[PDB]
Amino acid sequence: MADEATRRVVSEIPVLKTNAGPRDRELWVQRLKEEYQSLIRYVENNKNADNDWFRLESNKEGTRWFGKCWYIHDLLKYEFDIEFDIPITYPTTAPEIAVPELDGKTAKMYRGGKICLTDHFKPLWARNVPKFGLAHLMALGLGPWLAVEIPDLIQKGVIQHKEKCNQLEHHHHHH
Repeated sequence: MADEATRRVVSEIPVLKTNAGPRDRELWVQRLKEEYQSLIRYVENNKNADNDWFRLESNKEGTRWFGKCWYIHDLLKYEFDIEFDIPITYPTTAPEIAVPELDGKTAKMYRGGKICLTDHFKPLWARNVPKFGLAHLMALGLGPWLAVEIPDLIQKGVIQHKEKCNQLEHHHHHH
């Protein structure tokens, strides 16, 4: 019905046709470049809209991804440092993204380090398998979740980002 804009953007993130795990390094290296291009495409696409998202990189084997993502809201930017690895279950099944920034700063946490994905994401993932990729996982999972739980973190005052400049330039206040 609605949420068409979201699907538009996701459609601009091509599906991976190799779709392999870290076991077959040959196909893995193929999916790796497919996935990287998908990441770059999304970031570029975002930068064109003047709303930059994230930078995420991996090690030489691509077995562990680490980086940081920043979210613009109102007039403020909220960057979070994140890390996770790529189990053999991936990309057939989604892994757990570790966000040590949010963990502890909210009572609604799955487990120490593990984020709380929506119940609707689980069947959504299974229905589309395979043809997935980190770019898809991040946008379809982390992206919407930020608009769900981050308000709690912000309002509760545990995020040290109540202002960006404070009196120097201007308050986060566009009118």
